[PDB]
Amino acid sequence: QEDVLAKELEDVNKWGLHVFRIAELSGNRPLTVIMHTIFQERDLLKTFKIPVDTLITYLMTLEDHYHADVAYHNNIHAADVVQSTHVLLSTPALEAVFTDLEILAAIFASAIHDVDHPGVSNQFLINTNSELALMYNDSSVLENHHLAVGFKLLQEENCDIFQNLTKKQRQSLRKMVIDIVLATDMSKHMNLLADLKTMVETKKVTSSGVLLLDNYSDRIQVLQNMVHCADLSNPTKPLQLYRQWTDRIMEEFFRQGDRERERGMEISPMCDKHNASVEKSQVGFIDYIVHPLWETWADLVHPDAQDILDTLEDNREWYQSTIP
Ligand SMILES: CCn1c(=O)c2c(c3ccc(C)nc31)O[C@@](C)(CCO)C[C@H]2C=C(C)C
Ligand SMILES: [Mg+2]
Ligand SMILES: [Zn+2]
Repeated sequence: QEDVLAKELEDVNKWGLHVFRIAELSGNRPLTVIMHTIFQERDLLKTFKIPVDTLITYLMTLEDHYHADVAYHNNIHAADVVQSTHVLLSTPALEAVFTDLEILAAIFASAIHDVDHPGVSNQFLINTNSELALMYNDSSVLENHHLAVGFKLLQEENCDIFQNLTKKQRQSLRKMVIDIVLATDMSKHMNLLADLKTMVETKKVTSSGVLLLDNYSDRIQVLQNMVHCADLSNPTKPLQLYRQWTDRIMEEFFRQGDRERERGMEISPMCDKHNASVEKSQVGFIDYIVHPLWETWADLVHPDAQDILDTLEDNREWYQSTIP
């Protein structure tokens, strides 16, 4: 069985790795095994002197703090975003662009970006006067919490995977991870996309064709939209993967809508299981969010992402075709 798992983990560089099998094959440890595999693939343990037992211990603690009883925002989603970010980092148009520390930041940020998600939206947490919303003053409530939890777990026993980074290295990594995870809040998406469009329109490259990033502002914005793309990459995956993601997000949305209905609150969009159009919501999701973003990212790394954009447009047509 580890033989099969080890074979499925050979695909870790491929879009459309079957992350759900890896979840089953790994005993519901997709985040640990995929993270461990990717760190070995990128030689990160050696570059940053990460003891392997420390890495495993942190990853398993971190994975434990995703909710097994939340349908979408769980450790499988975390593993999938880690692995999608890992592929996006390897695109030819970005070769030698980012430092090891920046690569570490983006992969780490992807691993922690939804930890301890309770399965309800920011607006729900605000409207129900939750402790989370009270702590974080209604601003990117979930995303601030994911960060706090992700960094806090580094202090548990034998969990500081960054123990051998220099002081300046940790400082920079910490700031970069915060900037990246706060960018996963959808309230930031329009401004993020506008900057990405502006960068594409004014795009600069080097002699060897690779993207040229002069300054922190441009470098972090690319890493922010990269992880954001990976977060919104479900409709770009092979359809049998996409559809299982759609099942999971809709079940989590419906359960929030049930709570909203129990409390006499207005039901959030797409959360009313008695008035839901799964298919229409996926088409609108693609048309108004995912395709605008992925089309702009494809422009940035053209033509590296042509196949991923083709898949997204095929999946959009397929969900559209299923509207009665
Ligand atoms: C049902 C359609 N749908 C969404 O509406 C949303 C998705 C999402 C993810 C996967 C699939 C398949 N569908 C999704 O992800 C979010 C929650 C992840 C990042 O916060 C973005 C949320 C989008 C909003 C609220 C405009
Ligand atoms: Mg999130
Ligand atoms: Zn997410």
